[PDB]
Amino acid sequence: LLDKKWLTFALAIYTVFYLWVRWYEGVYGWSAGLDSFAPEFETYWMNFLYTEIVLEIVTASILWGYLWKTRDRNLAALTPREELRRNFTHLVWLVAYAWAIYWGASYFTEQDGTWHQTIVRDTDFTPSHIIEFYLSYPIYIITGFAAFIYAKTRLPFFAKGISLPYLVLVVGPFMILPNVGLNEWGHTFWFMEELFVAPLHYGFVIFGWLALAVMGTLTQTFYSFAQGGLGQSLCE
Amino acid sequence: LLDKKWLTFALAIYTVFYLWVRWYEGVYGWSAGLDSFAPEFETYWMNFLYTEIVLEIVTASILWGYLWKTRDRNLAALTPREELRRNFTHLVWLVAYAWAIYWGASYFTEQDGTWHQTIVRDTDFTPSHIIEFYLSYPIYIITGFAAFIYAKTRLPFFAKGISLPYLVLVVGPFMILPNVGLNEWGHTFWFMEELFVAPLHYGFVIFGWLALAVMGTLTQTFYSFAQGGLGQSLCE
Amino acid sequence: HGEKSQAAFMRMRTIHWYDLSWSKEKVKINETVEIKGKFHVFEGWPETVDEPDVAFLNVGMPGPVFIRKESYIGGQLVPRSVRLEIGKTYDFRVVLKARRPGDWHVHTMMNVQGGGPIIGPGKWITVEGSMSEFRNPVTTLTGQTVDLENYNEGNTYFWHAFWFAIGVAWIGYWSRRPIFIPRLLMVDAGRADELVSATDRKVAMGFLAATILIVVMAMSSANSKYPITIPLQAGTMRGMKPLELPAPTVSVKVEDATYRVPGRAMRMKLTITNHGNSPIRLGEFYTASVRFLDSDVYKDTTGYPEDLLAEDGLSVSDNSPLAPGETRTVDVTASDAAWEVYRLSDIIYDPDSRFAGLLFFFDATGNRQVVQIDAPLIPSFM
Amino acid sequence: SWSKEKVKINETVEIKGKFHVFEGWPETVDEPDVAFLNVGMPGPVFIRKESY
Amino acid sequence: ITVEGSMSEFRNPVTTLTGQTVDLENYNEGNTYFWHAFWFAIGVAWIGYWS
Amino acid sequence: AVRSHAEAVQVSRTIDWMALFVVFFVIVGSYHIHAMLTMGDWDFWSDWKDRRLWVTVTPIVLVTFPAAVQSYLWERYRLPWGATVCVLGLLLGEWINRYFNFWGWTYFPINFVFPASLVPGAIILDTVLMLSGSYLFTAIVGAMGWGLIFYPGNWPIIAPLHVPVEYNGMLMSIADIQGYNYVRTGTPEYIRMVEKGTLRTFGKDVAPVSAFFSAFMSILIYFMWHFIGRWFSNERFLQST
Amino acid sequence: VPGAIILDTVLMLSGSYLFTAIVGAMGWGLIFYPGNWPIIAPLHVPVEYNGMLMSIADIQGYNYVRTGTPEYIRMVEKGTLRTFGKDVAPVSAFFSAFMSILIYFMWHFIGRWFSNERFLQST
Ligand SMILES: CCCCCCCCCCCC(=O)OC[C@H](COP(=O)(O)OCC[N+](C)(C)C)OC(=O)CCCCCCCCCCC
Ligand SMILES: CCCCCCCCCCCC(=O)OC[C@H](COP(=O)(O)OCC[N+](C)(C)C)OC(=O)CCCCCCCCCCC
Ligand SMILES: CCCCCCCCCCCC(=O)OC[C@H](COP(=O)(O)OCC[N+](C)(C)C)OC(=O)CCCCCCCCCCC
Ligand SMILES: CCCCCCCCCCCC(=O)OC[C@H](COP(=O)(O)OCC[N+](C)(C)C)OC(=O)CCCCCCCCCCC
Ligand SMILES: CCCCCCCCCCCC(=O)OC[C@H](COP(=O)(O)OCC[N+](C)(C)C)OC(=O)CCCCCCCCCCC
Ligand SMILES: CCCCCCCCCCCC(=O)OC[C@H](COP(=O)(O)OCC[N+](C)(C)C)OC(=O)CCCCCCCCCCC
Ligand SMILES: CCCCCCCCCCCC(=O)OC[C@H](COP(=O)(O)OCC[N+](C)(C)C)OC(=O)CCCCCCCCCCC
Ligand SMILES: CCCCCCCCCCCC(=O)OC[C@H](COP(=O)(O)OCC[N+](C)(C)C)OC(=O)CCCCCCCCCCC
Ligand SMILES: CCCCCCCCCC(=O)OC[C@H](COP(=O)(O)OCC[N+](C)(C)C)OC(=O)CCCCCCCCC
Ligand SMILES: CCCCCCCCCC(=O)OC[C@H](COP(=O)(O)OCC[N+](C)(C)C)OC(=O)CCCCCCCCC
Ligand SMILES: CCCCCCCCCC(=O)OC[C@H](COP(=O)(O)OCC[N+](C)(C)C)OC(=O)CCCCCCCCC
Ligand SMILES: CCCCCCCCCC(=O)OC[C@H](COP(=O)(O)OCC[N+](C)(C)C)OC(=O)CCCCCCCCC
Ligand SMILES: CCCCCC(=O)OC[C@H](COP(=O)(O)OCC[N+](C)(C)C)OC(=O)CCCCC
Ligand SMILES: CCCCCC(=O)OC[C@H](COP(=O)(O)OCC[N+](C)(C)C)OC(=O)CCCCC
Ligand SMILES: CCCCCC(=O)OC[C@H](COP(=O)(O)OCC[N+](C)(C)C)OC(=O)CCCCC
Ligand SMILES: CCCCCC(=O)OC[C@H](COP(=O)(O)OCC[N+](C)(C)C)OC(=O)CCCCC
Ligand SMILES: CCCCCCCCCC
Ligand SMILES: CCCCCCCCCC
Ligand SMILES: [Cu+2]
Ligand SMILES: [Cu+2]
Ligand SMILES: [Cu+2]
Ligand SMILES: [Cu+2]
Ligand SMILES: [Cu+2]
Repeated sequence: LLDKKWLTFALAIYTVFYLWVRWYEGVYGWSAGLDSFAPEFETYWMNFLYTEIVLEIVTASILWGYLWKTRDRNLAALTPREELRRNFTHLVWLVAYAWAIYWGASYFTEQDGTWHQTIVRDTDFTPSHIIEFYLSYPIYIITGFAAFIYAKTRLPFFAKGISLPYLVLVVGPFMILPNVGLNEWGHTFWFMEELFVAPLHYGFVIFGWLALAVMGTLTQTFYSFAQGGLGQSLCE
Repeated sequence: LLDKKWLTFALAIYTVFYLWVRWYEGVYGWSAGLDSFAPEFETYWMNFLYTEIVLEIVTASILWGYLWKTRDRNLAALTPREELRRNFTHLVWLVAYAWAIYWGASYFTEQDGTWHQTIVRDTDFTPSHIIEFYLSYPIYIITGFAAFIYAKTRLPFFAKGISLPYLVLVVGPFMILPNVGLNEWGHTFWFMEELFVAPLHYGFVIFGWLALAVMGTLTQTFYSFAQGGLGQSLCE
Repeated sequence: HGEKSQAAFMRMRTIHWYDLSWSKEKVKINETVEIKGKFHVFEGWPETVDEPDVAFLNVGMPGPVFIRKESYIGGQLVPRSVRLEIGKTYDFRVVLKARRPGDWHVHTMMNVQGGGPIIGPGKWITVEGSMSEFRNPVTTLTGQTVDLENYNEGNTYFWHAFWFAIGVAWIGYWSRRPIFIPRLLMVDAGRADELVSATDRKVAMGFLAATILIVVMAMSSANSKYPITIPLQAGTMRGMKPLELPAPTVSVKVEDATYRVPGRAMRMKLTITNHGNSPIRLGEFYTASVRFLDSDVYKDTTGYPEDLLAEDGLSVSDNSPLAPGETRTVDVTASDAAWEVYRLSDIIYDPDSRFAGLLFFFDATGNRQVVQIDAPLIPSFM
Repeated sequence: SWSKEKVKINETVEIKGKFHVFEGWPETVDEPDVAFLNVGMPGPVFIRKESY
Repeated sequence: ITVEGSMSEFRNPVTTLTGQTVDLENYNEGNTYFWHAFWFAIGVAWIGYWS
Repeated sequence: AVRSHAEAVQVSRTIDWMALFVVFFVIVGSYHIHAMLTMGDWDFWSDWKDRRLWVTVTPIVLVTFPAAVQSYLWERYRLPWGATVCVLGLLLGEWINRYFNFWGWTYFPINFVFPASLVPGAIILDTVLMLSGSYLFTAIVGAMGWGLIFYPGNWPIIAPLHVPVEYNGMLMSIADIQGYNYVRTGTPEYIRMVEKGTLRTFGKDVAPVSAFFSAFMSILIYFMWHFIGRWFSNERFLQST
Repeated sequence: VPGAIILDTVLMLSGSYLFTAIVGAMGWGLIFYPGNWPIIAPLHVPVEYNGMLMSIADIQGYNYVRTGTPEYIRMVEKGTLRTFGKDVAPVSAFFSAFMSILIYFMWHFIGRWFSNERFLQST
């Protein structure tokens, strides 16, 4: 069996959900979504914000908790074939994390940019903030935390210690979410200009660099893959 | 015997002297002390400055020199009970240093602050500079140097090498004293405003951080205490 | 749409837009709508806003639903940023060409180099037609007429696709062989020195040489075609000609100005002195895009946006004609739902409870005078 | 105006005239709030005795 | 300028828009003292519990 | 483990594809964040693609990620496409956003909101690292080439936008008219950080001087980010948090 | 004290220094203004003072003369064209919480260095 079709679902769920989100914001961007003080905004976007925050908290709690209670206690008595299967499942988790990172840190982030040269901001909760700051960033944070927890609880290589590159890869991109406080403060009191290269945005940049720990994470996963199931073939 | 009543004197001398100094500046702050070009200022505060500088130099020379000539040559032949007594004497020296550090770096420093929002400076030698820059800072410098010398000359643990945290704790807070050059330069040419958070004052801040080496110093003194007289009791 | 969120006091004292006019309310695709008016730069410019030494006459709209064909300050085109003088009055004109069908809230705005956007009144303009009909022709000094909607689009697409294909070819050439785990194990276990061997170096030399050669040849080809080019034109324009308004013959002193919390009205006591030689009557109070009118004195015929217009929102305790030379004190109430809809009542949240505005006085013959008032604005709770 | 075209060593040449500061001063140049009346020459082949 | 009298006689009354007249010399002094003392006591209680 | 040698090869190939996806899209996200918040405003607008600021700044801030990814990939696998994969990911993310949001959501024309081309510089950086495997030689020569080839690489795209036009009495290029016509409410004209001319500059020397300054600063930035990537490639297991 | 208590309890429970730097520093930054509100709220009562609106704290600063510190030196909120009246404090609090995360992370290692016990064999 080895790599199963959980990978197809992992790609497809993010793709379908974010295509629906993009359609939703393309329909309710103008026409209930330009004016933040209108009552139609309160039902089409503030409700979206509240619902997405509640669902994010509930989903994160359920997913991380389930992964933690179902952790493997007898890691020593794990066959190499089962370890290979678990390594492939962890690779699927990493694929889902990469897809979520793309959607959050590239697509919706530069989409907030398009909106920055068309409107004048009315609040910290513009239609694009609902989708980028409070939906896609939490989604990829949840996915990354889940991948880290899965590695730590199922893979013996990633057990017996917290991996530093994995911790950086999981937490640094998370740190962009509290870096939103810098964004709003850096737009209100500081730089009234809609400059997208202002130092007020370097907080995302600094913690966007921490995603380069994916390289250390990936060589760690390669070594975990090549523990018992290294071959043979490889190096022969 | 062990810890004797030198601790009471160590606290009391600083307390009484600084209460007298505070009374003196409360009496001669106004009324011979507002105008720096008046002749009453020259007899009530410039004379204070000269006398305190001379006494500080003489006291530092005498104290450090005496501590250095009376250094223990036969440190190897020291009984554990005598070592415990010397460790307690060093702890009394550290207590005196902490008290002097408080009086200098907190009390008279923020007292200079009160004066900064009541007068317009006439010189680098205002009544508060006499007391804060040229009395309390040298006093705590002398106390800290004396404590370091006592540790090095009486405690075998602090012998055979200069302790890095102790050296930082003794020298960094000293570095605030030459940093007064930054203060006057940073007030004359730079920032004419009486801002107490200006970058001109970060020189005190940077070397005020070095007093955090008290933690390394204190764990070193704890280990010196627990060399032969660790117990038993402790860890049992 | 960006107002109602800015500070009320800074909306009250930055720029006062008046005499606004919109040529059309409903347009077809490719048709033109012209927005005209005057704006006065307030003398009490807030310190938190940089002085308008570098300002841009912009348009508030949801993206390019219109294209800005022309914009004038004074009588001269201003495609770059301009320098404005505090206290001066300028007339402006913006010409828009309809591009996207729909109902759009069009604002006249001013961007200041160090203080952000100053949004003027917004008017709903309907655009009918199809976006496929929009054309943006332009004739160059080289004698060519191009459409700005699609000019250079194919060239941009081609070059980006070509370079993307080159990069993909490089990566794929290296990706035909196994990629990660065997190469990692070979580099770890002893020297690798086997994963990069000729003709890999020959292929890399070919890629490098071809890249440099293609860049040089493409630059030379793009210099033969389009032999005449100029750099991007930029630079703030000084010498904006302001309006030379006559000195008002009305002097108004705001003796105490208050407002109820909560409430939808603002109350002020004014001592109006009428100089000149004609009886005057207060007809309008403009504070921040909101016009409070006394219907007995003045009626709006310019199609001012209804939500910003209070036809009888201005009540004067004694609005009888003021004979020349006569001075009197009246209580003036500016009341409308706009005061709460546009969050003018949100001044209680501001760190500077001061207001500014324009009073319009009209005589019997109809000619009008603009006087500017500013005073502390004191909330009242009991 | 230039007082002389040919001078001997230690002799004086006087340069006079008017200059108008343009109203449309370019934004990339700071306004002449701090300006110095200098002389363009290849080093001190002349010495500036006075300038008004 | 010579000032005669006692500092204890000085008053700085002010009427607020909420309809209250207060003396700026001592207004809010007790509230400030109480809150600072309360939080200081909480911190001291934490440290003493561990001490 | 694996049953046979063939199964191990198949497993390694599957791992290759999945890990390539992971590397590519994590790089896309992080690199796009860094780029759009360090050079995004110039990259958004053709009337911002000038000869001084755009040319100077873009290669300097964009050579960061290629340096780190090269320092990892070449050192650990002898794979000479860290720069190319970084640049291709940045271009893919940029173009997706330009087409589906800048032109899709809002209706800014593509010929107005196209991004900058970076593949030639990435190719130079990768080939100069492969040949002469010295990282120092790459940081000096390949970074120089990356900085120098940026503007000539983009000239075939932006040259047609520099044709002069007589527009209502004022001289404007086509890119200037694009910026004037297609209204950006959030970004006025003064925000544009473009060459404005100085009393110490020459007209037909701006671009080469900016290109050489960008090449030198790219040497510096590559040197720093090579070691940044070295640190990010660590595999330590902290025994806590 | 409230922020200090949060920082200490969050470190004790869940002894992770990273968890402290993220959550406890967030709480330290966020609870500052609400912790001080019972003290400074009475000083924010509006007053009609000689025709101008002032809070009680403003009148204190106006009356009790500080020769060295004039009004302009005051670095206080003055309003901008990009700000909202009833959103200033929460935005500032969240910015302070994020920057406190950063500062806690840096100063944890600064304190680690200051806790060293090395004996340099000279000067
Ligand atoms: C990591 C955990 C993430 C948790 C958060 C996820 C956010 C989900 C969306 C929030 C919606 C909201 O809050 O808004 C609710 C909206 C408000 O629109 P309306 O006024 O009803 O108008 C009608 C709007 N139509 C035309 C879109 C119906 O309506 C709804 O009922 C529709 C919400 C459907 C969400 C489920 C489909 C997702 C795509 C399919 C692949 C997964
Ligand atoms: C329990 C789960 C559900 C609730 C989840 C929270 C949703 C938002 C609640 C808003 C409440 C309110 O009062 O609004 C917010 C009030 C202003 O209010 P306003 O001026 O009336 O806004 C009117 C305009 N609108 C209708 C669009 C809201 O201040 C603020 O701007 C706070 C801004 C904080 C910015 C930095 C946040 C960083 C987060 C970091 C995470 C790691
Ligand atoms: C680390 C080493 C530190 C060395 C420096 C220490 C500084 C000492 C003070 C300098 C005084 C000066 O210089 O001034 C001398 C002053 C000038 O005042 P006057 O004009 O005489 O008016 C009368 C002033 N009465 C009313 C204060 C007398 O008069 C004096 O004779 C009094 C100085 C007494 C100092 C000793 C008492 C200290 C407190 C008791 C616990 C120790
Ligand atoms: C031998 C032991 C006794 C002497 C000890 C020294 C006492 C001061 C002598 C002043 C002589 C003089 O000339 O005054 C000082 C002269 C100015 O003079 P003025 O303008 O006339 O001052 C008239 C006003 N008064 C009456 C108040 C003085 O320059 C200065 O401001 C020098 C300022 C230096 C500031 C930085 C010092 C940093 C020290 C760092 C230590 C580690
Ligand atoms: C491995 C490294 C490969 C580098 C490949 C370089 C391709 C050559 C491009 C020709 C430049 C040009 O033609 O002139 C300079 C033009 C600027 O022109 P403009 O101001 O826009 O004028 C507009 C009118 N046009 C269209 C006619 C230009 O472009 C540049 O500013 C880039 C300058 C970089 C060239 C540096 C090369 C020097 C050798 C390197 C030595 C160590
Ligand atoms: C390690 C250093 C090695 C140096 C190798 C130099 C190879 C030059 C290749 C030809 C380039 C060319 O001819 O083009 C250069 C273009 C000219 O640009 P233009 O005049 O604006 O317009 C285009 C005009 N054409 C169409 C006639 C070209 O760009 C430049 O301005 C850069 C010129 C300055 C280069 C300074 C290098 C200093 C090296 C010092 C060594 C000790
Ligand atoms: C472990 C963490 C504990 C944190 C405890 C927080 C206590 C709640 C305080 C209510 C705030 C308020 O009431 O509104 C905001 C007010 C500002 O109001 P103002 O502008 O001064 O208006 C003056 C008029 N007043 C008196 C009515 C206000 O205070 C603040 O700016 C602090 C905002 C921080 C709140 C963030 C909480 C969000 C949850 C944290 C998620 C990760
Ligand atoms: C890791 C992130 C977890 C988030 C947990 C959120 C819990 C909220 C608790 C209630 C707070 C409250 O109700 O108060 C919030 C106050 C409102 O302030 P106000 O409107 O100025 O005045 C007081 C008005 N009252 C009296 C009605 C409260 O402060 C703020 O403006 C902060 C609001 C923005 C919060 C943004 C959080 C984004 C999280 C994203 C998750 C994916
Ligand atoms: C003193 C500084 C002057 C410049 C020299 C810096 C290059 C140093 C790089 C280095 O450390 O050596 C790595 C390789 C080693 O390969 P070798 O096995 O030595 O190959 C020798 C045959 N060759 C000439 C085709 C290369 O050798 C190479 O790197 C390639 C050597 C050929 C020079 C041209 C390569 C660069 C192309 C742009
Ligand atoms: C923005 C800057 C980039 C962040 C990179 C900084 C990383 C610093 C390295 C580090 O975290 O050291 C961990 C030690 C705790 O050590 P231990 O948990 O004892 O691990 C034993 C092995 N080790 C000592 C080598 C770690 O020190 C500790 O007390 C644990 C703290 C670990 C936090 C690191 C997570 C960084 C995520 C942002
Ligand atoms: C993936 C990130 C999600 C958040 C989790 C971060 C916490 C990690 C801290 C850590 O490394 O572990 C330290 C302690 C270990 O104690 P244990 O002996 O595991 O106690 C388990 C029982 N308990 C649930 C009551 C804790 O365990 C704890 O730190 C406390 C665990 C309980 C969570 C709530 C504590 C924080 C209160 C604010
Ligand atoms: C404001 C910045 C904070 C200051 C912290 C910097 C401390 C730097 C560490 C240091 O001082 O190194 C000492 C060496 C001399 O070594 P040695 O005296 O041979 O000691 C042998 C053991 N050891 C090499 C590990 C020290 O290097 C030397 O040459 C001796 C210089 C020692 C000066 C340190 C005192 C710092 C007080 C401000
Ligand atoms: C790898 C990221 C793909 C992002 C594609 C995207 O944003 O799609 C939205 C856009 C919307 O434009 P359009 O297709 O015309 O449909 C408009 C529907 N709304 C307005 C809701 C987006 O086009 C599509 O939906 C094409 C489907 C691509 C599947 C990978
Ligand atoms: C790593 C490079 C950081 C350089 C910072 C920078 O470009 O700041 C520009 C800004 C100059 O302000 P300016 O660009 O004129 O802003 C114009 C718009 N307003 C006036 C609203 C802010 O300077 C500051 O205010 C200090 C920045 C401290 C950085 C740690
Ligand atoms: C832990 C630091 C204590 C600082 C106390 C202080 O500065 O005391 C001076 C102040 C002066 O005010 P007061 O007591 O009214 O006496 C005024 C005398 N002068 C004006 C000379 C200070 O009050 C006292 O002398 C009280 C004694 C406290 C002993 C620990
Ligand atoms: C660690 C943060 C340091 C930030 C420095 C700072 O706040 O400086 C403000 C000052 C701006 O001067 P400003 O606050 O306007 O001073 C007004 C009063 N005068 C004009 C008399 C100085 O900038 C400088 O002159 C350069 C500081 C270099 C720091 C290494
Ligand atoms: C500014 C670049 C510094 C990069 C840090 C690398 C540290 C490596 C230690 C193993
Ligand atoms: C900016 C924080 C750096 C702290 C230095 C700690 C060094 C520890 C080496 C043992
Ligand atoms: Cu945004
Ligand atoms: Cu002082
Ligand atoms: Cu609008
Ligand atoms: Cu006006
Ligand atoms: Cu002239």
